Amino acid sequence: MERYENLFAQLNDRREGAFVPFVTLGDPGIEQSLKIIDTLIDAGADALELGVPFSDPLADGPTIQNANLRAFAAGVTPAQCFEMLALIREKHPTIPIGLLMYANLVFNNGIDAFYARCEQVGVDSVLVADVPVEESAPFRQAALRHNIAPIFICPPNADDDLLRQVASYGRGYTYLLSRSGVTGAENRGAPLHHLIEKLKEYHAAPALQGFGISSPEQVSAAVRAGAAGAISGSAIVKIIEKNLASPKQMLAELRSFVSAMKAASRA
Amino acid sequence: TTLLNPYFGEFGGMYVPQILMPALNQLEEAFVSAQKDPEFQAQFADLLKNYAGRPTALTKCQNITAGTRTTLYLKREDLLHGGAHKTNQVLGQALLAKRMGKSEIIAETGAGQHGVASALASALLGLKCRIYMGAKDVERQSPNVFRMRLMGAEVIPVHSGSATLKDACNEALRDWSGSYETAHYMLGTAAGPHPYPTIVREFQRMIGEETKAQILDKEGRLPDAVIACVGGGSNAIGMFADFINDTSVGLIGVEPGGHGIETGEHGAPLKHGRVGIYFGMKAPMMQTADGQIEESYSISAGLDFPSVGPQHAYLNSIGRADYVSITDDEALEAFKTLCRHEGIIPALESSHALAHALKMMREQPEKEQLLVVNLSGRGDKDIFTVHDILKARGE
Ligand SMILES: O=P(O)(O)OCCNS(=O)(=O)c1ccc(OC(F)(F)F)cc1
Ligand SMILES: *Cc1c(COP(=O)(O)O)cnc(C)c1O
Ligand SMILES: [Cl-]
Ligand SMILES: [Cl-]
Ligand SMILES: [Cl-]
Ligand SMILES: [Cl-]
Ligand SMILES: [Cl-]
Ligand SMILES: [Cl-]
Ligand SMILES: [Cl-]
Ligand SMILES: [Cl-]
Ligand SMILES: [Cs+]
Ligand SMILES: [Cs+]
Ligand SMILES: [Cs+]
Ligand SMILES: [Cs+]
Ligand SMILES: [Cs+]
Ligand SMILES: [Cs+]
Repeated sequence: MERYENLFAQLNDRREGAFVPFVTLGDPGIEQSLKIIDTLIDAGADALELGVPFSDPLADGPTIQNANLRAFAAGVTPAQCFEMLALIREKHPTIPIGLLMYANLVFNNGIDAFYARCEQVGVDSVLVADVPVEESAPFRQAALRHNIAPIFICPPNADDDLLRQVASYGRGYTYLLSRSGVTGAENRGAPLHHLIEKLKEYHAAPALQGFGISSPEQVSAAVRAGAAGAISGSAIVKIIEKNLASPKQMLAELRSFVSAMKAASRA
Repeated sequence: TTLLNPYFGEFGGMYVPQILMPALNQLEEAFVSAQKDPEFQAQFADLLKNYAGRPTALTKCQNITAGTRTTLYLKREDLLHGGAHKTNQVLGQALLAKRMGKSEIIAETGAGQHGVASALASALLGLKCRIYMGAKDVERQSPNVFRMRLMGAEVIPVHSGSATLKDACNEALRDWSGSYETAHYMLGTAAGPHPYPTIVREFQRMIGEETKAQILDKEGRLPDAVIACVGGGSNAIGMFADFINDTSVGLIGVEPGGHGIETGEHGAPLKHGRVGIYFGMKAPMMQTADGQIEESYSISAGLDFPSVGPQHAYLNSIGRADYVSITDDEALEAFKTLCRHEGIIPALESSHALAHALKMMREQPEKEQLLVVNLSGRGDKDIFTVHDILKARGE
């Protein structure tokens, strides 16, 4: 499929940025996670980034460390996540769905087979957080064989060689890292228009800015700097954490937040 | 692009977030440069000799082998400053941090020996040291935590995941992912992303180099085999390295068998785990069927790293080195045996290596064999553990 290509073309026609929330699949349980994800979509999410709970999420700050832990407390497994993904796709035909994986979960039962399962359930991209471009070959090859976009990370300090590598190898979108460190709403990061311009020159996949995005102004700023949109994770997951005791209020606050963030992306 | 091969066959690599690749490249370049720098080598040798106390003794253990055709020597890393071999490589890495212009150190620790070793090196060399330690390990390793604090280190409990060593490993990398411009990550074993398996081997290889010179002096030949316990692989690769090209010398690594391999409660990933990708490397590891990282169980807390260095997995694959396991009960008997018959209290880690050597002797007592066991540390730290076991079984 061409779900990201279609999305960005449609957004471009509206001079509009993409807003893309992250959540952990199965946080705080399968049923509530499914309702969370439908809420994010109804409230205006343009695409999703979805985490499979992993024992060792070493690119994630405490907020998302805790999301993984809550899903584990609910007994969530990768197999159940793939069941979730199939159902999400059966409800929602065009929204791009990207996974946030760690390498062991992809390599575990064979890299090719992992990407084949992604294709079967209707996933559009995979970002493997602990696989740098230097190690990417078997992952990106398997992704492309299975019509999955391999998502590459562009650090805010990327030199020309790295930009050319990310531009050539990536598809779907290019992940423009706001800053060094790990995920978290506490630390606000990026001064990225230089990278944005070079990625465009090299015909990279459109850039989405991520890490530390927690406010509408940051979404607006990302689009103004020339990015195609913005990803927000910790800010969304914090609403889950804060509202565990009231699933109704959780959904209401998620809706409000996503609505505001998406509004910031509009022309 | 790297200066050195990041792989040992299929094993190893640099499986870190993209943000950390410049830190690994910087470290590799600094290492390659330092290895060619006689001033660096002189400074390292000076610390090893005058601060840590190298060379360490090679002791012939006659009582233990009486009436057999085994001759057994122990390489006495138990006598190194700090009481374990870990001191060698933390001094080298502290010097690399300084070479790069860094004044801060990050370290992970499980049982606490690496934290203590990192803290002592940092105190000596004027580096500000912070140590991550799973909260469950903090609670159970009060002596080591206090030692680290006495030495001026900051000890930070890690509450995420399983609250143990692997979780501390993660936290160290999370910190470094933001702080690498001013901080060096002082990894504690011959594992993790390149260039750490290479650096740690090279900064531990004096164990085997000394052993070779000492055995030639005393015996006029090479050993039939050198035997070392394998947690993450640093002491074993430090013993093995200088003998790799000596094809007649057996290289035997001993993983913890815990309550028994068949129970699943062990720490022997190289022979009984499954290759995965974690902690920056492709290597055998303890993991669930669906790919979650598991814990290594041993009576010896120091053998709980849930994977193994990639060079060991490679040496096994080509049949250069052989890997075996020793259970908690076998390790305990070896510990008691060495105390009673040689007056040396061995670390329970090291007791796994000794136990395998004792098995080699006892199984075939008329086989002529010249063995060296790497006595990786002293066992003062283990006396409460041992006391508690002997009392519970009614000895
Ligand atoms: O809003 P924040 O600060 O929580 O950031 C959320 C990001 N979630 S994600 O899936 O895009 C994401 C993207 C990349 C990550 O690591 C990597 F860069 F090393 F690959 C980790 C998570
Ligand atoms: C740390 C430790 C070990 C295990 O770590 P390796 O990296 O495998 O050497 C073994 N023995 C002692 C005494 C230790 O302190
Ligand atoms: Cl697409
Ligand atoms: Cl849709
Ligand atoms: Cl899978
Ligand atoms: Cl090379
Ligand atoms: Cl390779
Ligand atoms: Cl002589
Ligand atoms: Cl031999
Ligand atoms: Cl006592
Ligand atoms: Cs595999
Ligand atoms: Cs591209
Ligand atoms: Cs706007
Ligand atoms: Cs000495
Ligand atoms: Cs003898
Ligand atoms: Cs091991």
